[PDB]
Amino acid sequence: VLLLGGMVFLFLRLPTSFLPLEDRGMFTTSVQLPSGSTQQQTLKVVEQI
Amino acid sequence: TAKDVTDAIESQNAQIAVGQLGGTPSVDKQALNATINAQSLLQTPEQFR
Amino acid sequence: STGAGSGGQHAVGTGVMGGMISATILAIYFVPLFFVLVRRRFPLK
Repeated sequence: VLLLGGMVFLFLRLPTSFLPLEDRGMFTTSVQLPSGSTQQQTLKVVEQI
Repeated sequence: TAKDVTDAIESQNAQIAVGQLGGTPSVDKQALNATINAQSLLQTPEQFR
Repeated sequence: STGAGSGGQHAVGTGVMGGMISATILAIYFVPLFFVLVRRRFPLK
């Protein structure tokens, strides 16, 4: 009975997820300047990054 | 004639998309890029009169 | 496993191995007790 209670306890403390993330060798960054900005300013920011 | 009324209603009641301020390509130091709109559809019967 | 896609391998393997470890050091003891208890409660024939 104690083992059953502990199993119940552990099931309610274990965090939940869907699928683990794995190193695919790629990742993506997104740049968003304040609204009304121009292409040249975005290009400058992209050059900095 | 009826054609005159129809043509006037067509011309004076429409949505016009002008374009963009600072659209691409733009000058070296363009400040902003904003969408430009023009006259919109009439709403009230008084506007049509 | 220490290669590409090892995260899924760990996820499917750690829990399974831990479950099998407990279900072979506790089953060999508790299962006879469960069987004798159930059989004594409901005798055969």
